[PDB]
Amino acid sequence: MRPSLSDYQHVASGKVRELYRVDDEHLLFVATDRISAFDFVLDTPIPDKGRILTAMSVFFFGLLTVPNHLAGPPDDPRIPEEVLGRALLVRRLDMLPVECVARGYLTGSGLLDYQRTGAVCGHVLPQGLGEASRLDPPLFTPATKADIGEHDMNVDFAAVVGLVGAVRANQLRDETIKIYTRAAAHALHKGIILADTKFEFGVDIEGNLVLADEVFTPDSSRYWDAAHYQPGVVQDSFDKQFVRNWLTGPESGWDRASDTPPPPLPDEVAVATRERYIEAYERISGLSFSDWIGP
Ligand SMILES: N#Cc1cncnc1N
Repeated sequence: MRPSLSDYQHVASGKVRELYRVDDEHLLFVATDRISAFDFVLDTPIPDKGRILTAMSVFFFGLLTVPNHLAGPPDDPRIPEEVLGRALLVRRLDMLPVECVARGYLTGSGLLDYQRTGAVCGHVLPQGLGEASRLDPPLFTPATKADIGEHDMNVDFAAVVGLVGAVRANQLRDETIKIYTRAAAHALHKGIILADTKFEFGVDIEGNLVLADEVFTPDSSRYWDAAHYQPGVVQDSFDKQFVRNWLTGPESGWDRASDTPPPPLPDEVAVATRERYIEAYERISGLSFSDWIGP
């Protein structure tokens, strides 16, 4: 008999994810079906999104050889029925206060920082780069969380050293680039570019660096279709482009500039978006989402 979610203490709420205490050394990591676009959590959930992204994360944890926070199988009896397939039993870690970002391509705040200064997070780059330019080698572009409604703040390596220690900063940098490089090559082989990604790490009782959070999901990473990769223009979001096009199109009645909360999505846009998530998962994992556990 699976426990009720109400049996666990709620310890943290993020935009799309929830964290619960299971016991002194374990947490329940829960992905929801909520989707964010243009820095708004939208009214309309994407069916099965939490399950698909959990399946994705589990695949990539298994692909990477590095220590990670998983503490049980996806059907672990400590997982409540209501979140089965979109929740994981994980080891509680002392989390390091660094958003560990790898960028293989130049976009978003990385591109903006470069266009303003010629550098990103302390990396002085060649002249002549632009939107969706390939970055080789990939860059470690760490960030720190800001206030509730604010974007993360890009910082340089010295800032990371001041947060976690010199040797630990080195370790974060090296592991971030190593696992990004592996996952990105794997995805591209299957026709998907992982343009960038954001990791969080924690430390266990033995002082070991442990990969936590979710890894290489379309929420933590920019997914692009490789078949349409065209440097110099903004790449479509593999998963979210239908959502973005509808919100900013003539049928939504919404003005992006207004900063007013956007309206709910058409059901058919939500279902199409679910299909994109499944396609990305199945292409990258080589597995069938129909085999992934659920309620
Ligand atoms: N993910 C995650 C996490 C957060 N806080 C503490 N431990 C963890 N494994």
